[PDB]
This record gives sequence, structure tokens and C-alpha cells, in this order.
Amino acid sequence: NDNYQNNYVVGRGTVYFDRFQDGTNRKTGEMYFGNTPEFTINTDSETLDHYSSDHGMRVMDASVLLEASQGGTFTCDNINADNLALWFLGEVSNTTQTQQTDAKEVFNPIMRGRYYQLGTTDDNPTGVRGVTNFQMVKADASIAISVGSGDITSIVGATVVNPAGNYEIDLEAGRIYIEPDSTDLSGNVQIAVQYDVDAQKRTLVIGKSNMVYGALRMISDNPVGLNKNYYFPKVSIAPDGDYALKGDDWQVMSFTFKAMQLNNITQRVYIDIVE
Repeated sequence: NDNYQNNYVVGRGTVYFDRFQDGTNRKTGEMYFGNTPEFTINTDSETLDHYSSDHGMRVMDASVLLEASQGGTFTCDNINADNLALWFLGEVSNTTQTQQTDAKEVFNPIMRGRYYQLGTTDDNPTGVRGVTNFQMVKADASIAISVGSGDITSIVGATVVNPAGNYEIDLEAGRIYIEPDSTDLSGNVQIAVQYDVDAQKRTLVIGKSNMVYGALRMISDNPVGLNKNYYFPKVSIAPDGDYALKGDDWQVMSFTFKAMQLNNITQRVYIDIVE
């Protein structure tokens, strides 16, 4: 048979993952990754080989597969909180920050020519955003300041600082820049501050250190060649390589997955054939 019609194929498809509820096989539901530049399946394998000791040199008597480790790599261009939480071995948390007025804080060590983030606490460890009002007072750094009640001008040894030539404020970011040549804040100075925090909805990804299991699936829409879909009933997802935040290319996360047997009845991978 000379003329045989080959299935020459150019790969294109949508990749989905469903995180299991931690400590279980219970599916949360298939999140689409967005655009994946690559999706590759790999298989390292090791074999136990037996050689005859009764005849010849290195005549193989037997061999068996010890394991083939099915698994793979994929990248995605789509940067969002779900993909980032999956890459950072962690969790998306959505919150509204507490609207608070006359929130007060102290910066006991200060160097000028530096940035300070307002409202860094266990509730918001990346700090406040959206400040409506701000004021600050300087003091000598050896003074043991505390600010339990009243405005910051009430505290012992303190003096009001005007902004011009002493500080700049990014009200949206919640950030103070102490000016690098500032006259009022040279020497052994400390600061106390006071601000008003707006109510706003905000998303964090928290990079904890948890092994993320789930089921992986690629559905293919190949522009040439017959299409076929891939399902991995359990995988463990992990970050692969490194994630470049600056460069002339598009940002990509890279993921690696190891395929696993969900239970003793299921295969590690199923390929579904359209025709």
C-alpha cells in the first residue's frame, strides 16, 4: 500500500484544570487556563532488565517496566489570580479592606530617601490602598512613642511635618516617600502618622506551600489533522522553571504536571478520539 493517508496534525487546544478540595479527590470544577503557548506530554521510564548467568555474555533473559512516569509541561500567557495562585502553590483571597478613619501608625527607625507602606498588618500584609486624608509628626527616635487615643499631635515630643521638601504621598498606593534631601527629617528622627482608609474590594494571591492535586484536560481544535482530546483523571500541578516579571517578551507562567492513578480502576491518561 503506497498511498496511505497520514494524520498530519498541527496542535491547537484549550487546557483546563480542576483543583481537588484539599485532602480529597473532590472536583471544584474545570478552570480554563487561557492561552497556552505549549502543552507537551513527556514520559521518562525505567526498566528492570535481567541477564542470563548460565549462557553467553549479557544475553537478556527478561525485562519489565519498573515505571513509566507520565506527565508534562505547559505554559500560559494569561496572567490572572487563578493561574498565579496555582503557580505560587497557594490560594486566591478576595476581601474588602476595613474602612477606618484616624488609623494611626509609627515608623521608629527612619532613613530619608526611602519609601514606607501605610497599614502593613496581618489583615493586609501588602499594606493599605486608597487613602483619603494623611498627616504626620516627627520626634526623636529614642522616645518610646505609643498612640492609644487622640490625634498624633497629642503625643510627647512630636512636631507637625509639612509635605513640601519633606515627603511625597501616593494616596492610591498608600505610600510615603521621605524626600532624600529633606531638612526636617535629617538625623535621629522618627515619625508617627494618621490616615483615613477607603472601603474597596481587593484580591490577593497568598503564596503558601501546598501540593495542588486536580484533573487536567486538553480539548483540541487543530487547524489541520484530526482532533483528539486528553484527560488526566489526577495530576499534581507545580511551577516549572522561573517566572520573569520584566522583559521584552509577553509574560508566561510555566507549569509541570505528573500524571497519577486517581484510583486503582482508572488509567493515568485517557485520549478521546473524534473519528
